[PDB]
Amino acid sequence: ADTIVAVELDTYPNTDIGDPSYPHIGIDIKSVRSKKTAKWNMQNGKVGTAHIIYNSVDKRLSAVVSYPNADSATVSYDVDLDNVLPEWVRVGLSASTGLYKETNTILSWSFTSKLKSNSETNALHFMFNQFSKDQKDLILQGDATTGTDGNLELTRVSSNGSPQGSSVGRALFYAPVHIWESSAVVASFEATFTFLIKSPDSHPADGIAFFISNIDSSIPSGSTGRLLGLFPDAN
Amino acid sequence: ADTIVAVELDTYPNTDIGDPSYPHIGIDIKSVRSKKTAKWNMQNGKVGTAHIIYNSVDKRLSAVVSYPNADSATVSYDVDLDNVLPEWVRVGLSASTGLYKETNTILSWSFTSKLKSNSETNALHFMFNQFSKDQKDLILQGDATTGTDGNLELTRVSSNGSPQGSSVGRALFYAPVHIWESSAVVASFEATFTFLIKSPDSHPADGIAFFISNIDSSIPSGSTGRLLGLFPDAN
Amino acid sequence: ADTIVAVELDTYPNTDIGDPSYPHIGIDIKSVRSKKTAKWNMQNGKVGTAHIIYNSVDKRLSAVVSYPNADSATVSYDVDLDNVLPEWVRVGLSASTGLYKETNTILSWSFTSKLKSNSETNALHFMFNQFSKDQKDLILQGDATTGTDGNLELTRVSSNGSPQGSSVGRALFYAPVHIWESSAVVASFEATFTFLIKSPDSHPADGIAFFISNIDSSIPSGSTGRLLGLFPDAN
Amino acid sequence: ADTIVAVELDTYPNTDIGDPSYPHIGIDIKSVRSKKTAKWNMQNGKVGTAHIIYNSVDKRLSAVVSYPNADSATVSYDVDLDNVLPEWVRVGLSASTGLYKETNTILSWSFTSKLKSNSETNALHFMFNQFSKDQKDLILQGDATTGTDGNLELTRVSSNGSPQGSSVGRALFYAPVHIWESSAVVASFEATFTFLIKSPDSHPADGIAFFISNIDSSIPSGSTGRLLGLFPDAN
Ligand SMILES: [Ca+2]
Ligand SMILES: [Ca+2]
Ligand SMILES: [Ca+2]
Ligand SMILES: [Ca+2]
Ligand SMILES: [Mn+2]
Ligand SMILES: [Mn+2]
Ligand SMILES: [Mn+2]
Ligand SMILES: [Mn+2]
Repeated sequence: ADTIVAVELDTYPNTDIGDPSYPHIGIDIKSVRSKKTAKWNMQNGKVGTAHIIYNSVDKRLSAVVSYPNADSATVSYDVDLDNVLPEWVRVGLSASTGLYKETNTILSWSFTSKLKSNSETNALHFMFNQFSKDQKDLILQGDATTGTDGNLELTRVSSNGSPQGSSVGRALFYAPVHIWESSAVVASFEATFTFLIKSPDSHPADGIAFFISNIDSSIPSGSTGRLLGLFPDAN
Repeated sequence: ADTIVAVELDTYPNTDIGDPSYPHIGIDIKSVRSKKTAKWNMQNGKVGTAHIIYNSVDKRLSAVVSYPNADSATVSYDVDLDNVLPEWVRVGLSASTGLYKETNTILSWSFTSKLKSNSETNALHFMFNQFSKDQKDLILQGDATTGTDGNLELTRVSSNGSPQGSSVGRALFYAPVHIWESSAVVASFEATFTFLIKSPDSHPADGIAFFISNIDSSIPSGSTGRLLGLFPDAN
Repeated sequence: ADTIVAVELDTYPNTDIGDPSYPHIGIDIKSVRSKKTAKWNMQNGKVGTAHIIYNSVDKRLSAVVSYPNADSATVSYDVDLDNVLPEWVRVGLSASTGLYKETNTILSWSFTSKLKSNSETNALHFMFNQFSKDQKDLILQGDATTGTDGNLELTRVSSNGSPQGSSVGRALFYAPVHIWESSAVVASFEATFTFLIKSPDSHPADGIAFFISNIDSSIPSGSTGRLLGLFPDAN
Repeated sequence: ADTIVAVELDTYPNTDIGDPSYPHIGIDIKSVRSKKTAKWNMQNGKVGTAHIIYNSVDKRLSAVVSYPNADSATVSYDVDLDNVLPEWVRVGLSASTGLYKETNTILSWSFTSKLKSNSETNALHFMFNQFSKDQKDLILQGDATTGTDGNLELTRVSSNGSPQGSSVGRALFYAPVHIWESSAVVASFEATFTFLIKSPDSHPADGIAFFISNIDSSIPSGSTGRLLGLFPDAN
């Protein structure tokens, strides 16, 4: 199966797989059962921003999520990603719905990785502030589409703009990303994305994640709903 | 056949296909017969740097090449690249040898493209200061290799470091690049590369080019030597 | 007197100093009498974006201005800025009102300059997306203030948000900028700013400019109104 | 007195002020007595590179120093810089000599700071790869000079290139830097510098530091030698 490191914006509390009893941000290392969570005061129908940062010296994966006019939520976990992920990865966004539903709309996405050797810099940077119908530098999986209102819709939305249940979709950047190299003295990455989660319901589900995977990662069988398009089971 | 826009560092004067009688830098629009050239005081065995710049407002493709302690050469050509190239391209480096030969060593390569809409920025940036044996974000073609002394060797070099004749090789960045979009008010790109051209001979050949192509571009049949791995003939 | 190169967003047609009979974008080289203009379909009360680009190889100063959902305006002028400006400059935003008035609100401002030598890069980059009451890396002149609603108000606005007539203000980045150096083979810069020009009147005035000056530039005596805080007279 | 946070490359072991018995890298928070050190296998006459990173989420100041063909040294310290430094700072390089001496030559220096609000980015970036005789965007203090061989010489060097004892010099970037803002959800910075420490002696002294200070910081009285141009005493 795939190797997954993700930051989840988990909109629906599944208390039998260890979610707390509230919407939360979480760090997921090879399991949907977050190694660390924080309470997230999710706002239905508001555009929010998530930031993810890591470096190989500190070996600490950190995330912050906010909305305009509101306090942030943050979570951190000590993990050496060179012990979890392979040397070459792909980076992506995932989202799902289940019997409860929401839009999983991405308005922008940026990513920077840097490898500094002892010679000196290798870097990759992309920024999307709008998505075209045919966005050739993204690999879309499952129900993900680009170009509606210039956005990335990770899960299915109707003609009328209503979100659909039982949906899963992902978008990965086309180029592999180099996160370890034998002469690297510092490796770092940052990601940002802006999202709009809207639901007609009092109980939206299931969430959006930023993830890093093996380069050939695909949507696991039956990873709708609580598994966020990332994991085949709740182990 | 492929669509090619390139900047050539042409080490060998082929006067029957319009080269001037000296090493030169040139702008190549769909032909090895440069639309514009300038004299280049090429230095055998010295590391040099080339810079390429363009934007959609000015519609002028410009290049500068230099060595430390020496004067630069520069060439410019007015061309609307949205009339020559498709909306999605790949970017790359090419080099060849013929019956005359040289190393076509790349020590670093960087590229930045920006699309500014009326909404606002879409960007791609990569930087390579060293190349690994298995450089998964490059597409190598022909004789190109990575990882010898951490460099990109575009054409064949022997165990002893001697350049081989009748060689052609290219490297393209893995992700397609978006150089036109319908809401773009400004599109721009810049490229830089550092190169080491060495020959045991008084007459090195054939040269290195930075190029932009259709995304599915491949080395044309019989494009060794004067055709620089870019063109199928000298039309 | 100061040396000024500017891009003007000129909201009020002063036909006796050569303005065309409509709001316009213009390139100003040492004179309020633009060397080049283009028609600008200015939108009272809409946030717009201006982009300015130049490089020393092409020697062409270009600008684009747009609003969301609208066509752009663009202007270009061939000028070697190394023949007009000194080696060290400051960069800034200016605005004025006269007997006719408008807000001259800046919501964001970014600037990048690069000097590439034959050795290789020297760079400066700043980005402001919000302005604090005490913004220590800006030099405010005249009526300019920071921190109201997190914006830069270049000209006077009342408690109620009404723009005031006979006002002039500028903001310059604190650090001098190096735009020529003797070993530079390419020098370039880009600027972006987002602005909100609002007036209760059918005839707003006078405009906003992005400018480059001698480092010790100050507001000329009596440069309210048609002189945009840039020039002492209409020569 | 000034407020100082620094990363020291300490070439001379002063064991009575807590230095270990070897050249070392250290994190200095308001004291020359490092809060944390690591062994540094300093190489007389070799160009080396230092990297410094921090962010407000992790609150961990980390540094790495290396030379080509050698293993790195690294040091980290948990510190909330918003509790140590004011909201506006200057950033700089310092160096000293005493009765033992060395060159304190800077070949390049780069710095990036980012403030991400809940609205979204404020950024400053500079890069120097060469220094001119009159480098107007640096504040030079004490014996520091620019433009000899295009380098920054932090301490005195003779006509012949011999380093002088009893010397102290600093260079600060001209613009103040904003490292805390009330709406910032993430603040980060990175610095890089390349240095050449050369001595005719078996015992070079005293070292180079990257530092962050109050904006009006100056060289303390009698801060030659072991105090690195940073501190007035060894408290
Ligand atoms: Ca859940
Ligand atoms: Ca030729
Ligand atoms: Ca006017
Ligand atoms: Ca010491
Ligand atoms: Mn969860
Ligand atoms: Mn030619
Ligand atoms: Mn005008
Ligand atoms: Mn020490």
